[PDB]
Amino acid sequence: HNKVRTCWNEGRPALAGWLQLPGTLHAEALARLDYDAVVIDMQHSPIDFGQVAPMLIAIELGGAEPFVRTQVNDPSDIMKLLDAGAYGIIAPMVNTRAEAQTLASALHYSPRGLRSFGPRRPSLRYGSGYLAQASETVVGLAMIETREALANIDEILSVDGIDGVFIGPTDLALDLGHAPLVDTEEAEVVSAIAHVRERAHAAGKRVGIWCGSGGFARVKLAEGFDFVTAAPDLAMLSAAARQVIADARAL
Amino acid sequence: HHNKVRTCWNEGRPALAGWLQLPGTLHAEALARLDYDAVVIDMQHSPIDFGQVAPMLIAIELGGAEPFVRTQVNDPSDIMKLLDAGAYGIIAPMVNTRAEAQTLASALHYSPRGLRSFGPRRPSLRYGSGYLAQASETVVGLAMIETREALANIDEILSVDGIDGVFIGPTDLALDLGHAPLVDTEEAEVVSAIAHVRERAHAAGKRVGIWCGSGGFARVKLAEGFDFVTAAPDLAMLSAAARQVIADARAL
Amino acid sequence: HHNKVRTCWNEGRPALAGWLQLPGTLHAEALARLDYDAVVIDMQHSPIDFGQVAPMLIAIELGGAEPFVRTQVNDPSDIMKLLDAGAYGIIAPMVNTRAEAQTLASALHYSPRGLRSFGPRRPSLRYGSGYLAQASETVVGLAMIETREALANIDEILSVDGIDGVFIGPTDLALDLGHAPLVDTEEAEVVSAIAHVRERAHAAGKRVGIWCGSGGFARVKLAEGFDFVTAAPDLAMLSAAARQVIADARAL
Amino acid sequence: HHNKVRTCWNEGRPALAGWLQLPGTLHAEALARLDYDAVVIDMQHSPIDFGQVAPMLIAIELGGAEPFVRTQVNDPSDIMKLLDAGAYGIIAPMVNTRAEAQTLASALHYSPRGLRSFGPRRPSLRYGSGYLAQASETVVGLAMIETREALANIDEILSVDGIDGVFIGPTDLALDLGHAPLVDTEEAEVVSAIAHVRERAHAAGKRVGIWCGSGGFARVKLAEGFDFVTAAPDLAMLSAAARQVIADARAL
Amino acid sequence: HNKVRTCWNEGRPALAGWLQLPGTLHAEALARLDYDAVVIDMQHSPIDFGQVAPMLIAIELGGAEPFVRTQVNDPSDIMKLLDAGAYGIIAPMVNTRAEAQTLASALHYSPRGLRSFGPRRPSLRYGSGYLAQASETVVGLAMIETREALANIDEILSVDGIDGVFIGPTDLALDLGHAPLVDTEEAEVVSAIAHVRERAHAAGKRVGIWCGSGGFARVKLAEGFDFVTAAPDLAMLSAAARQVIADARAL
Amino acid sequence: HNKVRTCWNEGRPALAGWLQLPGTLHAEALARLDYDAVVIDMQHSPIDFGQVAPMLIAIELGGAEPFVRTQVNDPSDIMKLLDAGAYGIIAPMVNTRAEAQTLASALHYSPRGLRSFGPRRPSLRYGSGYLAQASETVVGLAMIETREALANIDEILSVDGIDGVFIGPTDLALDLGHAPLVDTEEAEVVSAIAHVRERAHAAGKRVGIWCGSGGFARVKLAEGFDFVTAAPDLAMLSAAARQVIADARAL
Ligand SMILES: [K+]
Ligand SMILES: [K+]
Ligand SMILES: [K+]
Ligand SMILES: [K+]
Ligand SMILES: [K+]
Ligand SMILES: [K+]
Ligand SMILES: [Mg+2]
Ligand SMILES: [Mg+2]
Ligand SMILES: [Mg+2]
Ligand SMILES: [Mg+2]
Ligand SMILES: [Mg+2]
Ligand SMILES: [Mg+2]
Repeated sequence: HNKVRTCWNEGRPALAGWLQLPGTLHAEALARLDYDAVVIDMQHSPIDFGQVAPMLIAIELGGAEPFVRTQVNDPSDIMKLLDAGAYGIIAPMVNTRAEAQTLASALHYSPRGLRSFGPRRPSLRYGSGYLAQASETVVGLAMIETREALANIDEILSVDGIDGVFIGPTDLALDLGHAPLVDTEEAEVVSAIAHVRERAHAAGKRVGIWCGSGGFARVKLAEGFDFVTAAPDLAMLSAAARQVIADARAL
Repeated sequence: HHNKVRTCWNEGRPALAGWLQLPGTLHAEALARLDYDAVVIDMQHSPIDFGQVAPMLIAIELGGAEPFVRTQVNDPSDIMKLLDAGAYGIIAPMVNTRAEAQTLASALHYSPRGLRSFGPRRPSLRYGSGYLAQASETVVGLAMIETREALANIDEILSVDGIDGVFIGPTDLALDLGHAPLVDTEEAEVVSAIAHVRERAHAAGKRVGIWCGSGGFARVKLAEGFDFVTAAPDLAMLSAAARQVIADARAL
Repeated sequence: HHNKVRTCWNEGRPALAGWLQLPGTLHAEALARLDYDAVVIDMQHSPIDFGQVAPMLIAIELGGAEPFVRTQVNDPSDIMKLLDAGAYGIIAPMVNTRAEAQTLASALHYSPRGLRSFGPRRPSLRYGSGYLAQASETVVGLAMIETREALANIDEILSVDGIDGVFIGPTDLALDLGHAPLVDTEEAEVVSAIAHVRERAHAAGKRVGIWCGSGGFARVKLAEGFDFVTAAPDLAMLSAAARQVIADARAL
Repeated sequence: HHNKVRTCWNEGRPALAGWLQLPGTLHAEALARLDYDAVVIDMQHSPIDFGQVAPMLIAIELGGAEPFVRTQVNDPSDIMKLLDAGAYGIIAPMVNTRAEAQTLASALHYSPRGLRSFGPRRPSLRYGSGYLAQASETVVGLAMIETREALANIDEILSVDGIDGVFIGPTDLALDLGHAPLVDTEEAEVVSAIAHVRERAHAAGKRVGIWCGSGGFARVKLAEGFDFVTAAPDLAMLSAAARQVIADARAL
Repeated sequence: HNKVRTCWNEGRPALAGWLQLPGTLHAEALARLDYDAVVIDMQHSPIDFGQVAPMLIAIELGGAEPFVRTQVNDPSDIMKLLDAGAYGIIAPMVNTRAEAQTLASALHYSPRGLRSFGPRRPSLRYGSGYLAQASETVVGLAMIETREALANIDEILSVDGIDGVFIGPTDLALDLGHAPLVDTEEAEVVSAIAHVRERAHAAGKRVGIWCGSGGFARVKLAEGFDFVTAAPDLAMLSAAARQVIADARAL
Repeated sequence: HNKVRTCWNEGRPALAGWLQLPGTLHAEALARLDYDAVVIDMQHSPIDFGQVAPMLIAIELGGAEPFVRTQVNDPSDIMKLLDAGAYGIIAPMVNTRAEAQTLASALHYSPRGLRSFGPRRPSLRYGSGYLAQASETVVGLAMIETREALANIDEILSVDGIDGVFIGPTDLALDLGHAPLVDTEEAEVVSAIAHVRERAHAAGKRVGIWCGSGGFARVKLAEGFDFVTAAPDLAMLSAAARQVIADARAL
């Protein structure tokens, strides 16, 4: 019933949207497109809890799995989102095994984790048998965005209770001393990205990546990424508007 | 210290404006910073209420376009509250008669020209001490022409001194004339009606605006001499962009 | 891809609906998931404004009931904005005359049947490409009967083709007829008036709905042949539940 | 269990009220705790919408002043929704004729005295079981006098039984009479008009209120026998205070 | 003037409501019933700071003491709630003495704690003499919800500056390997609950518990609990609606 | 382009407003007065992220630099505010060198700090060359509010990446065992304030202070403070209303 986990169990990757603009209308509209999930970015956006909550509902209604890229790897924040019906969590700046364990701790009820019990919205979706299936209903990915996370990749990938990792390639490029360019060709960054993917797959884990274009996303899917996001709502909208203006003004 | 759309017109040039149906300030500012002279916030065919429009007006102004609003109804008190919150252009629906156009005009001007109530919370901050002496010029007012009746009454509507002109809604006009509600309709009867409105507006010395769903249609409308052209709704542009990103991502 | 209330009616069955005066999405979804065919959001006798109703409509739809709204006033532009936000049933207050019923009908249907403005942001997402061809059937419209005058004019109100029928508000009817504003009033004159409205509605081939404050009163109204029965307000049910929990907790 | 303004009047004393154009509950409560009998929330010349006014009413009540609202328009349904949200005084704009005053009165009283719709969500909590039997007395209603026409029609407006009296807006009156829209205007023709309204109100046994922009002007209006005096807007007081703090901070 | 502390000082327990639904109208309505306090749940609900703030006002107006069960035992979050007029704090997942000390630190101004000074709403309620009485105006309870908290109960109860503990019995049952059933009869959970109560009372501290029914709440009051909550708004409303539907449909 | 840094570079202090009331209208109105910056207080106020976000826009439009005094010295909170267009950060309760380093870490992109990249609003203000100038576009001040911070002042002032310190004199007075009086004359508090200023200036750093009146602010400017705030909106408004009432009532 988690649409991303269904993709994976059926041998296919998932393609997901990425929202930095608050509100329910575009969230539902994009969810109804051929995205398997839609990620709401609570880090690099003005989207707070009050605004994310109805967006989760709208995405679920539209027929994509609602995901959140959180502001921080904080257990209580993550738990509140889970209980509000976030069914995927992408936690930024997971740099060590212990930080990955902190992420895992939030995603599972005791004995596997320490998630606090009060599943307001998942109990409506899944019913009274939710507890037994709860861990499978949520996808959890630790972000790999720093030199330190790269160095600790195998120790992060060893953590039970996380599905895998999600590469933040602009932050990773910046931490490597390069420009935080979307969809970069910088050879060292491209190499590090491929390394993380290879390590994740060798560990039997999933790997995702953030993309700024459909063409780059196609390549990432071909390279074997399990979870590919493309492209941020604001960037797509701004580019579309610039083109409309150029067309109208005959430029 | 000038309405950017009126400045376009004073230079003999049209204005090009954006069109928002998505609430929020971030895309509003981002689009205002583009080569749009104005950005219209649609409070009719959207979920944008007053609470959400208010910060959007601020964001558009900061971004450097003139904040406009297409209201849900031609109601004087709603329009006045928007003016005092820093809407500097008003596009009012269902202006089908001279009297309805007079009702629009009444809201846009202080006495004796109109009956606008006094308390210009935000325009006084933008324009400072010089505001009241130029208040009417700081606002653009356009009556929507979107029905058979408005088309029949176009000359009487255009005779109303206190409106800058009219704003055509082609899809609703098409639907009210018995045709499909197409985006950027080119239904022959609708095309003729639109051409008639443009001709009558310029005969009357008034401005004529038109809603567009694409850059290409906007280009034609600008070439046809329209004074105010909107293109294209944020939601439509975003949905089409996402559909294309998906198609490219999933391509062989 | 169907209005759940109209489906009930097409099967010769009544619809039972919830009634919300508390803003927020969580109880809206929870109650929609119960054996309610619709959930009405009361925008009149509540603090629920447009900003708060919008996400509630989404939550009710997700929960699997038809989202309805009892508006604060029979105003076409307010009603249209709700339709485009995904309200699929409208209950409009103070429909006291045929002309007021025509005003309600005008908002619910695209031309030529009505004058509904085009921009179906959310219904187009729910219904997809097939929307416009079935748009009128996707919405239920009920005129409230809550005054002496509406009672006198019931046949003229029911003659309006573009409304599904009427919705009785017994407490306001009682108050306007000179009686106490009781929840689930059984004041003899009010009982007779309500029976008259039901008979006239069915004589006219129209639907008749009624607001209820309890499950027991709703059961009787269903047995009397009402087509749409609401029971009972979230706030009233919650307050009564809490009072009983307290009494049980503090008992000897 | 009493309207604090009506209690002032029953003691033969005027009421002094605050005036808020800034949304939010914290200053609303803080100002209500001062020696104001009421605090008026301005929903016209402010960005305060229903969503934001609702918690402010609660905060003012907690602070110990009577919550009042100056509405954006004299619309019965808007007024009723505010009453049911715990507005206990209504100041309605643009009451220019007897019929408009009757429209205000209609919203403030249950049948048979008016047509107020029944569902007193918050007044029932404040007043308890005794509410309905005293409902009309719990609310104060004032028709705004802010135009030449209202001035001409003052006696007919004051003849309407279901309003407590009138509320003068001097700046708008000045502007509509052809003068500058000054805060606390003392333009001779305006001064005479205001004196006339006060005299006619007391001749009719009605209450007369007036908006003030300063404590000094309010003091004079109280001395002239006004029954309800507001002073001064939160925004204006705050901006002037900040300007003076800056001047003191930057002084030699 | 804190209505719960008045109950206690007068030899009686307090009975409190429990809100998971945001908004002011039911909050005031329930506060006007015979509840001494109303707890707003910011953990297992969609209630964020923006929505809790007016609810505190509404509860105070209705004549109950406004309490908050916070999302997390975080000092700065708690301080902001205190300054917004939360007059009771129930902090989840207090598992160690040090965590209880962190809770206490937020509830008292220096020298007793480190609460930052800027009491926007308490200064309106209490006036300029607020500082001298501030500690008494707030009730603070550490939640006992885990095996670890049970094990550390005496060390938690030793912390000056907290009034006592509040049992979270569904989380406690789950952490003990049982079902997170409301008002459970499971013998080990029932025993652990009684143990915490006994230890708290022996330490001269207060003990509260969360309940899902009036009948269970009656028993808890009889057993000597000082602070008893019953029952969550959403659960009461859902149950009421199900009964109305069954009655209407003749089922 | 940061108006405060321009003041400093031009040899003048900055005078700033201080908002505890949410909303955009007074924020813009005060920004248009002769304030160089306006600080939004997210600690001792009901202002959450959802309400601060439009206020930043309004202050920038009005022509003052938007600053925020955060609820807590938390890196991810600070980063989200920076990306929403907060161009000054005042972080409360910075008591140790390590806490000051945590503040600095949030204010600078790698390699100087660890700020995560996604500058939604600064990229609109500054354009694609933002990264190279990003550190200069933001002013960062650590608050000195406790005996511990006083004791550690030189170690705090040694931290690269913070501009200096901001004295919270009411909390400081309280932590010293005195009354939390605004603009206090208490000799020990006055001495400690002067000490912090002197140490900051000797270290080549900036020093700010919170004031409750224009007269005290004038003295602070004369004493050499680089960043002086005066006075809180709510306090100014309440005092103004009391005076209007006294005038009206002839008292
Ligand atoms: K989909
Ligand atoms: K522009
Ligand atoms: K259902
Ligand atoms: K008072
Ligand atoms: K009570
Ligand atoms: K300035
Ligand atoms: Mg990143
Ligand atoms: Mg006026
Ligand atoms: Mg239209
Ligand atoms: Mg009614
Ligand atoms: Mg728990
Ligand atoms: Mg401090």
